[PDB]
Amino acid sequence: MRILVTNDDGIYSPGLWALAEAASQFGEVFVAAPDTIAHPVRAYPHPSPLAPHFPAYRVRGTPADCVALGLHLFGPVDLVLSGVNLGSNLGHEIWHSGTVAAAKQGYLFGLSAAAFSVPLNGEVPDFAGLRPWLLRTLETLLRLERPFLVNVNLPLRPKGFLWTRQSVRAYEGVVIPGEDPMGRPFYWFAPRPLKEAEEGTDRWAVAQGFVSATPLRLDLTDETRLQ
Amino acid sequence: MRILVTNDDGIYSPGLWALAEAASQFGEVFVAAPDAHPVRAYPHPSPAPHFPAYRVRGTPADCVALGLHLFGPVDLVLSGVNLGSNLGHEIWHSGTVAAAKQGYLFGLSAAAFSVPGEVPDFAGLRPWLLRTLETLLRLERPFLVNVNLPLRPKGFLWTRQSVRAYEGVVIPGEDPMGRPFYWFAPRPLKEAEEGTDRWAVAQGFVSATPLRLDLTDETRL
Amino acid sequence: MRILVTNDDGIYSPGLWALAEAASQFGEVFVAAPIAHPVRAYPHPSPLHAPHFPAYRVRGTPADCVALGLHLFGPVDLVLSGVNLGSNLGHEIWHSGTVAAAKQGYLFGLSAAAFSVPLNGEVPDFAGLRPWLLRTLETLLRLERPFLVNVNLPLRPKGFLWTRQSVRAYEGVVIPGEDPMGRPFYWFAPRPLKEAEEGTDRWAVAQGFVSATPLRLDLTDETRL
Amino acid sequence: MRILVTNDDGIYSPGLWALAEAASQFGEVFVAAPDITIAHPVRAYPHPSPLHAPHFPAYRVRGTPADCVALGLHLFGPVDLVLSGVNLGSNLGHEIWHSGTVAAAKQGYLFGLSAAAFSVPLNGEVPDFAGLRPWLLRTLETLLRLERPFLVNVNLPLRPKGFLWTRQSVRAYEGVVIPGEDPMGRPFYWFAPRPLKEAEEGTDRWAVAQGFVSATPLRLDLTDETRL
Amino acid sequence: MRILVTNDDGIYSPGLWALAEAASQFGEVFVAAPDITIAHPVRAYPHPSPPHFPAYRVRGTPADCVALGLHLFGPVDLVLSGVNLGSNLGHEIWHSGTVAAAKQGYLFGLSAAAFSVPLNGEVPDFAGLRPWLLRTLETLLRLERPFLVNVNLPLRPKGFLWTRQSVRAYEGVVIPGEDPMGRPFYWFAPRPLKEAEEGTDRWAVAQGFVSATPLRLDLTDETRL
Repeated sequence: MRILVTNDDGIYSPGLWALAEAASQFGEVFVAAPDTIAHPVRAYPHPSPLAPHFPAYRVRGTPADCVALGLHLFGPVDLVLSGVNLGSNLGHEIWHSGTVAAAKQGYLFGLSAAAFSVPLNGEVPDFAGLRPWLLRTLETLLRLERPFLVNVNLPLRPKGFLWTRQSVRAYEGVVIPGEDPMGRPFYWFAPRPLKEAEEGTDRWAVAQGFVSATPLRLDLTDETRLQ
Repeated sequence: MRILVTNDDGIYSPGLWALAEAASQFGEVFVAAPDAHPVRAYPHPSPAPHFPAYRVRGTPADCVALGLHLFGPVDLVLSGVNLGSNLGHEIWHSGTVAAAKQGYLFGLSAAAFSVPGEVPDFAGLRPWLLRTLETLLRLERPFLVNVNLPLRPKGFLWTRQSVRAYEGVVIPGEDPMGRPFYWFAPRPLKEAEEGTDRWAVAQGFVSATPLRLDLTDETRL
Repeated sequence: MRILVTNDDGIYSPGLWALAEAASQFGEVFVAAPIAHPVRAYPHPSPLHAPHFPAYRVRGTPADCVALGLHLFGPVDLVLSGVNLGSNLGHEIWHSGTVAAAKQGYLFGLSAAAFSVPLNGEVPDFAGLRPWLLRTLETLLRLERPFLVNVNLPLRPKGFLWTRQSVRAYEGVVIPGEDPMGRPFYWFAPRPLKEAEEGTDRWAVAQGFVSATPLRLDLTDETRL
Repeated sequence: MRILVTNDDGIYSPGLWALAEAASQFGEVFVAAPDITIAHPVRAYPHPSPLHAPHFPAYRVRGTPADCVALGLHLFGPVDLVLSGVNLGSNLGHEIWHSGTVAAAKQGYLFGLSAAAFSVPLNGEVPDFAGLRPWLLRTLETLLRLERPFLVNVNLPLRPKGFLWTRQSVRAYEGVVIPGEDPMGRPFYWFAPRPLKEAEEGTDRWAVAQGFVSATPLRLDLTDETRL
Repeated sequence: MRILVTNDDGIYSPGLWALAEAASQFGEVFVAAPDITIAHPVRAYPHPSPPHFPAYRVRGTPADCVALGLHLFGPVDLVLSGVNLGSNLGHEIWHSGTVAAAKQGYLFGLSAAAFSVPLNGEVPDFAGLRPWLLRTLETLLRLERPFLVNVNLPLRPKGFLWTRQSVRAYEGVVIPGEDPMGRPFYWFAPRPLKEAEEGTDRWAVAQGFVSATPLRLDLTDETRL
């Protein structure tokens, strides 16, 4: 089977290649990652970091551009994998995720797709320590009925795996007045959730040390307040 | 990360504390060494930096199981350094190797360390241990690697297992007393080929052989 | 056709003599049962119930039995080991003594097979095992040579399957507990993640089929070398 | 009378069933043979006694000979006598100490039952039990007259021609260490300890040498009352 | 005088050197430690002792070490075995490898003493037990030779005592049970009918007294002949 790997952090992200090396254990892997209506898109052959040799291309465009391009240069493709994003994509975050966007693009092109993200801010992810779980997760995903569109989040040091629904919460827009060192005032916008994530939600699962996989939908329509 | 160290020579083998100390330069170390079954274990004081230790009245596999329960999560299982080789055909019956295989069977990276008349000078081997650990720690995980360090290494080398055919030499003999017997002195048909673990250690090179778990010969299935 | 029958359960296991008799149906059977070391061996009487077999009880390892065995009854063209009183499936092969003997034979240039059966519970009826035991040797004997196969016969075979070795991952299950005298201990009882995939020795014998797995000698993982 | 029979060679050993059939002449027999102080698990599965003599209850046991004595007394309790053997190999003089056969009997004695260990010198030619049976019966008859409880070690030559009570042979030794080398040059020492005199009359070793069955009453206490 | 020192734990046991070191305080010490009567091959290997008493690691049993010990070092005036990590009291004396080595010494014509300290919990403080090892050794070295004594040192010794082996009746406690995997088995837990008695090594060690018991070689019960 043939797999297209991309992300939105760029071609030097180690999360990209971790995902590539892990995906290669299941098929021929091809890379198309962003560099840094109709429209021209430049792309250049890129040498894969030193490990198996992955045919790669750095694309002077968006991740969605990379999937498109990738499907043309490496067509045919059976699966589009986006990530591993350096940073989580959970709950309300899924909506505007670039990592997720790329995968959603492959899905719209008729392929099966998945986004992978790990929580950041603070300690760096150990992609060496995550491989076993990327594998287990990829293996699990490949048994699903095609096509599928799944959002995956992995904890820094995972202990299991769970299918999850997206965490959905209400927030209080806490705005706290403040004075900077010079003396200029500003507002500290710091939204806090009105409640802990529920069991069964992606957010809940990563907090518990579980890998999280949420099957996504493409329709944002609220069918109940429609008819 | 978190490293569990064990062996099969026991809690007082300087080879265990030489692997443990070497492993402490890469992560936090915990030790569990031998003296659906029941097992007993007792806290034990380490010789040298302080390592949480435990002596397990059981098999080496047991130490690995019991260590993951007591110190888990663990990322790497290191077994050795064994006093005595563990090359070629010998791997099969290796206790040192069987401990690491246990860590592997549990989803963890694992490595076995051994050294072959005279005794090893660990202070002098240390450099090769560190050097060897860093190398191993750069392999995709999980992994299972068999390592043999000669007394005084002069290099490193990723090797394969030496698999030689033998001739069963049996020669009638008799003890000084008078009781007769049979000498079973098997002998390899050829010499260890280049690039195999045994040949490698013979050259004075540290040997590391990734090991598989499937004993199936698919080429005939 | 000459055959050396050995084992690791020792000279009195009914499983050993059960293998010899099934083996004799295909050639002359000989017996030997338990660095350069000295090894003692003595003549041993075969159970007069079956057509006399020259046998020796060896005071050493099963590997010794095969060595001394090819010396005393040489030439031998097939070394059979078992039938072991206990299975030898999946990860168990690695350490099996029955398998080791067959292995030794192979290292010597000969073809070889190890045979095991499930114990701990009830006892194997070798009379009601003779059909499939005989059939298994017919098959084994059709293989290109030399061969090296691990065989496992369910308590009551109803079929036969060439199989792959079962390779499973485990969860290190360690349950605390205390005995009657009050003292504490730990129960180590590892349980595998997934079930035994079909086509594996463990799946075969669980379905009710004799299992036969060709074995290799190279423990190396070339895909990582 | 009830009799528990075991050994340390295994449940398939004919030395085991010979002692069982023999004991079955004096009472009901129950067998428990192989397949640490702290409490330990021990599995035991029913075993079919060979259909060549009057079938007796039996149990294969995944433990030690002593484990056997204990499970037997439990699955067959109550028992009057614990017989262990017939061990394929001798258990004379210095050898009595680390004997698995004697050990099982000692275990029975420590539970307050009379016990005896039976052995037959091996190495070379294996025993003939049809011909030992009379000697097993004769010995057993002799033992059952003893004031109970008793603890006796019995050794029978292959072709006995008499019976004799004996004391343990106690000889001095010399550690013979002669150098040698395998057929590869490699150096090694040949070590064979050997007694410095012939065994004395009245010792177990002398008896069997002469062709007499030997029987020795045993003590539990290893304390040398002399130096104390 | 000259002394041969061994044990059954191996050449790396702290107990062994804690003994060799205390032994050197009375004569030339030589250490031979571990890795049937018919002639068997034995290999020893020069081993660096950590004072400095010549040493060997012997690919053999403890007995082998006494035999080899004398042939490569001997003649010798005394054999010491230990200190064994773990006690060797009462019924235990029967199958102690520590005692068996001193025994192999006596049977060779030399005086011998086996030393032991309880474990199953905390490790011993050898450098903190030296007081009584030297004392225990002085008392013995003055004993009329040849002698054969079994010494048991409690962890925190407050004295000494010549003893008699504690010999006791037992109850074959057998309680069924089942492992976590639901399988049945029997707990066998023997327990003595009563507590040790004054004058026995088992009672003496429980009162914190170093215990020594002279041992006989003949298991014969004369009051039955």
